[PDB]
Amino acid sequence: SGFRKMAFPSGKVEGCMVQVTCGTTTLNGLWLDDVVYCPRHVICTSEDMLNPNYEDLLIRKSNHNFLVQAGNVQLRVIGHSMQNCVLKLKVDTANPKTPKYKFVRIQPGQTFSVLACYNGSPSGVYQCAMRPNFTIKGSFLNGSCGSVGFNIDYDCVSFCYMHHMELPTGVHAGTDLEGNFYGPFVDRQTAQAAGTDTTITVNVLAWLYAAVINGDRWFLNRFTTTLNDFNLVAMKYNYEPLTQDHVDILGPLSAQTGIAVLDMCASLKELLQNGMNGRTILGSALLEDEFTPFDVVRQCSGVT
Amino acid sequence: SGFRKMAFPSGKVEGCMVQVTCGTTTLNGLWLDDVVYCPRHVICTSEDMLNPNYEDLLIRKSNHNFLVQAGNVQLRVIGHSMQNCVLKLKVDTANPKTPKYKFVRIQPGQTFSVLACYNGSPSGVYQCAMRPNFTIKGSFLNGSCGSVGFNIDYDCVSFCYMHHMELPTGVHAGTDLEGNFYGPFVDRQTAQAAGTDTTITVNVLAWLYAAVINGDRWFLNRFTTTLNDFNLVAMKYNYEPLTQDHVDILGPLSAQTGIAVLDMCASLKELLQNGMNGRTILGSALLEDEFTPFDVVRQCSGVT
Ligand SMILES: COC(=O)c1ccc(S(N)(=O)=O)cc1
Ligand SMILES: COC(=O)c1ccc(S(N)(=O)=O)cc1
Repeated sequence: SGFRKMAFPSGKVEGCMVQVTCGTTTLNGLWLDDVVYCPRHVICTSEDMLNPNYEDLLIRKSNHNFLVQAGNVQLRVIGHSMQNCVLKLKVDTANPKTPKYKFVRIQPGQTFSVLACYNGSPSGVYQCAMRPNFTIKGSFLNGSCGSVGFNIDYDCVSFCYMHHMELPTGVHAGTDLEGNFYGPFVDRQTAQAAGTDTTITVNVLAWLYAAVINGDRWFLNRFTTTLNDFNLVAMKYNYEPLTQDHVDILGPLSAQTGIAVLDMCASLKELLQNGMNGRTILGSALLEDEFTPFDVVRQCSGVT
Repeated sequence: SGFRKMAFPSGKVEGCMVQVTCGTTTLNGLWLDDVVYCPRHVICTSEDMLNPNYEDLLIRKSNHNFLVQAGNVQLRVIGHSMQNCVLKLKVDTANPKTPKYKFVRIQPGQTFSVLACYNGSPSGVYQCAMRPNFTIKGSFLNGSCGSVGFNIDYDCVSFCYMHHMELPTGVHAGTDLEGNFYGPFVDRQTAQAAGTDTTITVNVLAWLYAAVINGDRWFLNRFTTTLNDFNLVAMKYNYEPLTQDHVDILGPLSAQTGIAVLDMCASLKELLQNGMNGRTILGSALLEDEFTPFDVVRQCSGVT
């Protein structure tokens, strides 16, 4: 019992973290096999950052200009290329700690673990969600760029995020490991406003199921609702519309708890309309939306 | 920028996690050098658990009755002893992944990372606090016992917690790595009520500093207070009394932010008396008390 914002164990990812220095800029790189992946803004000089021409900047750069340090051993760089907003640095040595991995571009509302790193050294791990507006609410200081988001399925690390920038509003933007930004964000120092940060309805509902399972039931009501009635309320409260796919994904929590998805929807509706009235749910005074149905099932069943 | 409930990277601890089976009971063990540490309740049969005589139960047990599995390789057990509520199993092989470590018994209000494990396999990592009542609010299913709490200082893992039991109220109790319970808890299936769960005042104040640093300032007021005036308010709201030691420990946050500790105290007092009025602080609708001053400094400076 008990429910926690849990991250994946970070060990498999810790052994992939390196430091990349180009000129005077140091950030984090991810070493998988004989490739080190990092943000292409490593080639930027603080003054290039207004509108960098990365193609023009990269012409000036040779294999030997990319200093790759894995702990206190230097990697020989034998090739470099730009794929979208990441650099791939071919090194002469395959990372001996390369776990089984995949690159996956995640959907908004999906959750992952961030290993926040500085100079290729891990500082901490936390659980995040890709916000509906393709930002994440992270914890990233100067030098944290190249820190990666991942999921683990038994022994396979799915890399989904590389950290690139902080928006003027102090939310975070980044790419998948093919270097495509989540959202409309570009790797340049300019006005980038995020869109409306909507609540991930299916994740709130999953977290309400997690609460019921863990004994927090005060919010279960005598009401039900329909997908259309519910979504009228979602719309008003900047909640993502709920689909039958969402309902289906909640099926195992529904089944375990014997609370119909639409009944739980009706409990959420009352919570949105009436607030918490100074009560808490799983020690939170607001509706948590950074647990997926899969996260609830995983944590409420002991998957390793 | 951004502030997250961050855990230590868990890799150093992942390589210490083993499975311990005695009879039909399996739980987690911690392998450091040639010793595996686990809860002594591994020797209990579901029926011993009402009032086990661990000395009498342990007489029936031989080195070969303790099955220690590290991944899918078995460790030879060459000695066993009970220290308080843990078993130490001497094995014939030193863990080759033994990090630098210490056993430390933490103070209430102190924070640590839990690597939650099942059958010696890590499932997740989260950040906890030793509550003032010597419980932790964890996430532990059947088979999670022997999961450990730790801090990391550069390269040295300080082990502070081994998980032992869930109280009837679904909070968690456990020992240090010398097998002494935090609090008055015993490893037996009986009525164990925790005391009053007070709020860790110094940690709330640290988190208010973290908020100001990160741009969340709405709660900064025109008031100050005294240690004695403040503690009158703390007492009423089941907040731990604040001492000059607490004030001293907040000194660097005071200095960085230029907000006197007692002024921040006066902001907290108003928050306790007036509530949040539906506002949030670092995305929380209640006062967070599971960041220490050291955690705020660490996260707000990039320590690895
Ligand atoms: C490569 O440069 C960038 O990608 C970048 C973007 C945004 C900002 S910020 N915090 O001024 O908005 C700073 C740097
Ligand atoms: C070794 O046995 C125990 O330490 C123990 C303590 C408490 C409980 S519980 N959840 O019934 O209160 C169950 C088992």
